[PDB]
Amino acid sequence: KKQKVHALFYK
Amino acid sequence: DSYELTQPPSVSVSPGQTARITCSGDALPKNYAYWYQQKSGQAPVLVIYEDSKRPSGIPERFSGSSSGTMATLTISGAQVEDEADYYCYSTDSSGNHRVFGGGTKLTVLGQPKAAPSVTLFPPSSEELQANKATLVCLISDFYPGAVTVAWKADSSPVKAGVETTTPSKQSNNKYAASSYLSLTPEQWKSHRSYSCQVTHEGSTVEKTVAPTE
Amino acid sequence: VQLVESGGGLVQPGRSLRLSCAASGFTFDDGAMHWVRQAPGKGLEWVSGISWNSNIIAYADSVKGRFTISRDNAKNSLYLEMNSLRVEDTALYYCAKDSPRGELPLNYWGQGTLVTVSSASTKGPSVFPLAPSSKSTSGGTAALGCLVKDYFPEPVTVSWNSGALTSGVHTFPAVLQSSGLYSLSSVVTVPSSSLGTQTYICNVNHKPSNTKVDKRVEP
Repeated sequence: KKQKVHALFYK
Repeated sequence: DSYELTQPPSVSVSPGQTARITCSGDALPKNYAYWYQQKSGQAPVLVIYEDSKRPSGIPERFSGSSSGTMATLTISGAQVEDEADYYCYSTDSSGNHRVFGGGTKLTVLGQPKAAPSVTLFPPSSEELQANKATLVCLISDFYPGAVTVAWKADSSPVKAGVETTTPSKQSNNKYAASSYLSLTPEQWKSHRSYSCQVTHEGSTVEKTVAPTE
Repeated sequence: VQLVESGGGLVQPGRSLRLSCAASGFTFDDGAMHWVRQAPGKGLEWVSGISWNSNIIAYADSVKGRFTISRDNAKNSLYLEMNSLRVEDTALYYCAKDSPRGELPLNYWGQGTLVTVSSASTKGPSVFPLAPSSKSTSGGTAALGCLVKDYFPEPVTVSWNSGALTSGVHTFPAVLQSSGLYSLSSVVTVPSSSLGTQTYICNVNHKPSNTKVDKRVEP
């Protein structure tokens, strides 16, 4: 898909 | 500067018409766009997420799309309560940057468009006697409330010494702004003229003053 | 559900502040929390964020090495330690929270706390007349005014003819200069025929510095 804007905080 | 999302500074729509606000960004093909609405004196509110999804409580007239390097917020059948600043928000693929666009002032027109009244004052004799010089460009009664200001010394653009306010709403719902150019008395007396150029809705008015006046 | 910020204030460049954000009414989910700032009249800027367990932290390039975010869920609090403050850090600072899994980012916002970074000291304004002329004259009316230059802090008030003149008066919002000092202008539109007969005096009050100025404005 596309990356969500705060993805890094949920990895 | 950093990774950038580019929005038009201002969009105006008549009530019932469709408003479109664009957001261009190189990473948009691979990263979702999000949109926030911010009314004067209030915190922002999320209105579109993941390019096209609407949170609960957001009217169906709001929609979003993204194609290539451009995301668009569409408000179909704009209502007066939709007047606000809108911001797009996204990240680059590396996740190094989370950035907002510069914002778009959406005016839902509630009165006729109105060109600004512009008055430019030269440095006063009193200020020169204090070894200072300020040119004063006063801009009032414009609508919608978006303007840009540029200055010239003779025919040449000048940016040094320029301070300009953001537009503020007047009691009559039109807008006001001001711009100041600080110079030394020698600089003022050495040029044939100085000019303030005020642009509103694509229309630029130039006012000029001269030390020999 | 509520987010309430505090800790903002006035400091000189190079000094420090610690912002806090108290959260109420939230259950214990994985939503990340964030600081977002906005300078007066300008756009939003993401500053810093922190995961639910504080394991993941990030900063805007503009504040990296100067700001430190932290979070203590036991006190329902979020913090921002701001060191080596710069004038351009001046802004309203919002705390914000994501919905779970970051599906709705910045779903919840506070009201903001104001941070002002300034090297300015208390100073009364210099006031200069803005004389009416043929160039500020049209349609039977002329514009004249007063320039209120280089004061700190806000606010100033301006009247004309000791309050007897109110019609046609427009006092503009102040500009904040690079010096850290403010300036504003007040103008009045009057009949051009009155320029040779009616005296115009602006009365400027800057109570913070205990200064008052009366300036006659002549053609």
